[PDB]
Amino acid sequence: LDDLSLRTRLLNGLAQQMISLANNHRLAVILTNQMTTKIDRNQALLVPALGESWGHAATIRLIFHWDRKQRLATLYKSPSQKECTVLFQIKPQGFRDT
DNA sequence: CCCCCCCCTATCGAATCCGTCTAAAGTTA
Repeated sequence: LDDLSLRTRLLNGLAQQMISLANNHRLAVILTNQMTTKIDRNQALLVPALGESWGHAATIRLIFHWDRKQRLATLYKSPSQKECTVLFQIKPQGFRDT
């Protein structure tokens, strides 16, 4: 997909349609994104992909990342609660605590 | 003429010596 403007238009239309559908049909919507590397000077940071304008589309945004052998859940953007950090784990039973 | 975005890579390079112990066996008028 070489044309960035076309991708931006498609993503904006998709976000509008998804929020309209979620509000109209009383639905909870979850989307999954991928990280990417942003380089400034000589250090690199992991940021969500798909540009910057995509950040306004999601009502709530969460970020998972590694710290030693621990998994952390961070509430990045939300209009109802405050930023927090949560430790979670993956077990044979599934998504769990600790 | 109009309005918005992308991405990690790759190993290197040796130094520095110390600290002594344990005696035994008589001979030939």
